[PDB]
Amino acid sequence: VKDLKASQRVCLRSDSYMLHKVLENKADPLVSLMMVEKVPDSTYDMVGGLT
Amino acid sequence: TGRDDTKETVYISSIALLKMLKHGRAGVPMEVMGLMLGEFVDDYTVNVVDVFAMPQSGTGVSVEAVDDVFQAKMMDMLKQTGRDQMVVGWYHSHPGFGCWLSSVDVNTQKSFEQLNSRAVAVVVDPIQSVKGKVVIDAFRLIDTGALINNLEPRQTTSNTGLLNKANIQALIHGLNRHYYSLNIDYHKTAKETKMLMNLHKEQWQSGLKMYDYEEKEESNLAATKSMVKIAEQYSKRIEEEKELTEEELKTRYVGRQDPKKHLSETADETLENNIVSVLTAGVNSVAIK
Amino acid sequence: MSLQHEKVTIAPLVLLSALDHYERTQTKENKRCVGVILGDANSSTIRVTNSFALPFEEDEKNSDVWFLDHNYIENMNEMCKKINAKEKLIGWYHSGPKLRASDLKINELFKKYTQNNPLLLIVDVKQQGVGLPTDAYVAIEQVKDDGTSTEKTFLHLPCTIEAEEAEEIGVEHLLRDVRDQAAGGLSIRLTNQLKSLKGLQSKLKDVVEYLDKVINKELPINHTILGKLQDVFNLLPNLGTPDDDEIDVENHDRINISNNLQKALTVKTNDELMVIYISNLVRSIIAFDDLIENKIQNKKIQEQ
Amino acid sequence: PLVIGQFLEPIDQNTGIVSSTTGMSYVVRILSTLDRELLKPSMSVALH
Repeated sequence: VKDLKASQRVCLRSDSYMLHKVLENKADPLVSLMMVEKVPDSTYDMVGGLT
Repeated sequence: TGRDDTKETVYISSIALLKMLKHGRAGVPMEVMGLMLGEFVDDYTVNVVDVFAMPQSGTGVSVEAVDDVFQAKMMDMLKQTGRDQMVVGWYHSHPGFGCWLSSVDVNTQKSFEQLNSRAVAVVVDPIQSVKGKVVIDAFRLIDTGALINNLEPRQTTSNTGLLNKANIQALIHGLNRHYYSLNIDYHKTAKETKMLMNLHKEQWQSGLKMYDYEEKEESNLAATKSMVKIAEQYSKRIEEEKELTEEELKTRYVGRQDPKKHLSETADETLENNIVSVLTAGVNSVAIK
Repeated sequence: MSLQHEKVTIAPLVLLSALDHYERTQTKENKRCVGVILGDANSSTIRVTNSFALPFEEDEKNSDVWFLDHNYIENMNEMCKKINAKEKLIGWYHSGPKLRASDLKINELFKKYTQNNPLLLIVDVKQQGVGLPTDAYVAIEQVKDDGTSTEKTFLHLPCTIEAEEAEEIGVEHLLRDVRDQAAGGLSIRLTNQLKSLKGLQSKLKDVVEYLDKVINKELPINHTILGKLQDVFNLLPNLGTPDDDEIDVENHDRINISNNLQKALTVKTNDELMVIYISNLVRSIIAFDDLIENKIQNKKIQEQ
Repeated sequence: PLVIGQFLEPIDQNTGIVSSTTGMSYVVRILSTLDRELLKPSMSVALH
């Protein structure tokens, strides 16, 4: 319970809802928003002219 | 004491399994019942040779929902054919939940226990069954004396002493409360094995028929073309391979569901079919004329 | 009655029940357990769902003597309507081992109880044929081939056997063999080609023999057999035709592709070799490094 | 039979998070030799 903290997602098992594993992944539309847009491959050199 | 309070390992035939299952599933959702006819010997063996179903009820299985006039009528037939055997327990299907027992079914259980000292209850849940064997267990009453004076686990001794769970959650709950479960076994004589299996008359026709050739030009054409797309990616995987970690190899060049494993698999499986096809074709032409 | 009946599928519950009944009435030595067959009919596919024994005797001295219980059928039909709604009398089984001409006479009486034409379903209790033991028949009437005598005789209906998905799971896993109803790898498919050809060989022999015994013994002529077997000769392939030449172009195409598939698998196993050859150099260096590194450790202990 | 969900996000790469039309939300195990590259975009999925 020390390896747990309040407002930490946690996975459960069967219909007992016994704790299984800890979820350190948190699925949100905030995230999907960034996921379409990816990490961009515009570089500084292309904006070269003004440094 | 006067007893050994031990549960049998239950031998269910070929003849009984299919009857139990067919009636449970056609009849589900709706709890249904019927008796089990068998032979008792030893104290560790109980045979479920045959079974017969007893009519539907929507009030579930009760002692006040069974048809005894029907049971009597069947036993009258059973005597005229000369197949009479003693009742060895009873079977029922729950309609949608795992093997466990409700209170109402303990009341039904209790009176078979009185009639025949040792008797079993085989419970078939045919819609959590998918191997014809899973979510089917036998159960048997535990006495109230057995819990308080520790004469419950005399059935863990003088048997295999193993219990194989199909539902971990469901069995364990009634394992102390109101039943002890012991594992189920299957049997047949060799006459039965051969019958159950069958030998097909179309097994010999499909051997000696070479399929249409339109579907074969397509087969070779499609397969050889598809292996070009993944042949190329097999090079890119192994550009480096001297890098550590197996997951790592698959993350750099996108070797997820590996192109080595897939491409090989495709090579073995079209190869198996083409050898068999040239075999069948050459057999038919040389054989027939 | 019924004019829809092409095939009878049989579940393996029915085949086993009949088998049990023979051995639980104590009727053996070519005596007869006869029972009623239960399930849906009045369909192209007849499906037999269940079966139960009927009281039955026979005396092989005179086969115009047998015992069939008239009380028992009614009582069983009433009970059987309750368990499933599928179940109604759609014939009677015979326990074989052959089709006796004594089986017509029984079938004649049996028509009255039934709501269709009764079926004569032979289930053999000792296993036979490269094909199934189980062969189905329906009573029909027709003119002979001598153009004289309209005789009620028995029309073979072919069989393949089927079971619902309810029953089938329990069949597949109870079985603890290779199975002739499923198959594994290439190795099992070589087996299948030998077995399938062996069935042809045996079956051809029966046809020749039948032709012999017609012209020797002088059993009566059948234009049903002789007529069907007339077709076989025109269907027959021959050699030296343009058609066989088209087979050979296809045989080159299929073996060539099997050559390229084989070459591919040479590069695959040539890969595994490499991985091991890399694995061998890394393992041999680190294995030895450890020993050297341990000598120094031991050396600290010795010194003081 | 299958029952149709909508695939949300991978939480691992062998275990995922889905939603159903059943009215619930689950954690499910992803079976092997199937594409893990087409679970990145949220798309309809089928659960047993």
